[PDB]
Amino acid sequence: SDLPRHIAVLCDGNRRWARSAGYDDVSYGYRMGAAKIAEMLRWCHEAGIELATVYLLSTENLQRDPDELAALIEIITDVVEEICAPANHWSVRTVGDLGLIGEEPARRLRGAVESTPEVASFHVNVAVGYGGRREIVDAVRALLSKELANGATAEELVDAVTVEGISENLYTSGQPDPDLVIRTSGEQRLSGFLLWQSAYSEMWFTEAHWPAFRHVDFLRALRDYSAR
Amino acid sequence: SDLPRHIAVLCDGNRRWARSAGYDDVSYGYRMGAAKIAEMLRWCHEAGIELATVYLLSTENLQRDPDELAALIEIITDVVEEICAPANHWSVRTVGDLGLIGEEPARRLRGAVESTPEVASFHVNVAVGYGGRREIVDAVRALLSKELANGATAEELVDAVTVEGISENLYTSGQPDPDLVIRTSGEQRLSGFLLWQSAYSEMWFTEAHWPAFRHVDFLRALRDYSAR
Ligand SMILES: CC(C)=CCC/C(C)=C/CC/C(C)=C/COP(=O)(O)OP(=O)(O)O
Repeated sequence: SDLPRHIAVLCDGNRRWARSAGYDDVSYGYRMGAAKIAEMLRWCHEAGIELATVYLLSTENLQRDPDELAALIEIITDVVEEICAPANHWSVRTVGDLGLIGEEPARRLRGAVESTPEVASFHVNVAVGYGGRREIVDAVRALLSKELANGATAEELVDAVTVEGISENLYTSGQPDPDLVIRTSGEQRLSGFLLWQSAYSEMWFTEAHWPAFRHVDFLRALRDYSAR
Repeated sequence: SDLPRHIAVLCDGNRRWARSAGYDDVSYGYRMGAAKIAEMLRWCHEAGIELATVYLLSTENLQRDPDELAALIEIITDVVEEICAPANHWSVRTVGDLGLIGEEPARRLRGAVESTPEVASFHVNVAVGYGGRREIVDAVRALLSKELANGATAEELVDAVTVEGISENLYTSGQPDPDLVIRTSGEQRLSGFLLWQSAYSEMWFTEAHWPAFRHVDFLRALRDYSAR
């Protein structure tokens, strides 16, 4: 009630944090961000949040220097393997397109996520190779494919698309929409993250870069959410 | 001046403003809010903003009391008739479904908007009977119907949908996406307003209720945007 069912987190500021700290290698920032993802998910679970979505890799991110992108993707893969650790008993789902990150990372991520239970008290979505407008397009495509496979005419395809039909074909099919979306780094935008799903979400902003995010920042987010 | 090309405004807090100011009849908030809409649009025009979208009526707002809704719809009709006054020489477009507001108001709104020039220095979108997810669905339907008209087979329709195709079939077809979205009354959500189009918009919030929104606040918004 006063607590979000589903919290979504956009983890901005990793490179800026590394520069501010005087590191020449921005992977120091991503590594600390990775540590904070692990912490944040523990906080959500213990607070009684049912589902958390973390934005690990956007389609924008994939346009980066090959070598920096490679190291980032390795960090992300370690993050997901950590999220999927058996002792957590968290149910994990990928949100996005693993066809974009390389086959070795994709195999590692898929394997980790597939090892987690379907039914659990806490669920984690890891958004990797994700874009919100793209997700909608792919939802519509999936919807139309199913209708065609079940014998729809071209004319019937034209009318088959509905709000509920799109919702049911997103990556987040069958999950509650995010109640609270957290963005860091003073960035006051959505950047298409869970675009369809977050239409009615509460937004909460901090100036802190993601690697600098603290448990008390999480407490403030929940406090503010409850107050609203 | 780094001005937004397109500013979108969610005019929240009208009834809360009225109650706080000791008005027993909260419809009065809508009348003060209507006066402020005209003034905001003047400020936008004078500042050199090319396009402004104002949120006048959501599909959800139609769930209100008949007396309150009746007043609100008449007030909205007045607002639009003012926006469309020939002395303004503003180009106006309806964003939403006028079939949701009743035949007689719909007739008046359409007449007013149709009377405005296609070409002008300042453009205003009036969002009436609008929902963001519905807009996307209707854009996809429009897109598919056009492909079918051009002779596409059902097999071909399944893969006809693209990001660009959806954008070109929204109410805002041919317009730039919003650069800045303003919401009042301390409300930190988008409520599906220009859902697709505002994926990458800057969000700006004030605690001021809409009827209390002043030019100094507008300048703050532009200052904060320029500083993003
Ligand atoms: C003349 C004048 C001042 C007209 C404006 C009056 C009016 C109805 C403003 C509402 C704008 C708005 C923020 C809608 C979104 O609320 P929502 O109910 O659709 O969604 P929500 O529940 O998340 O807020």
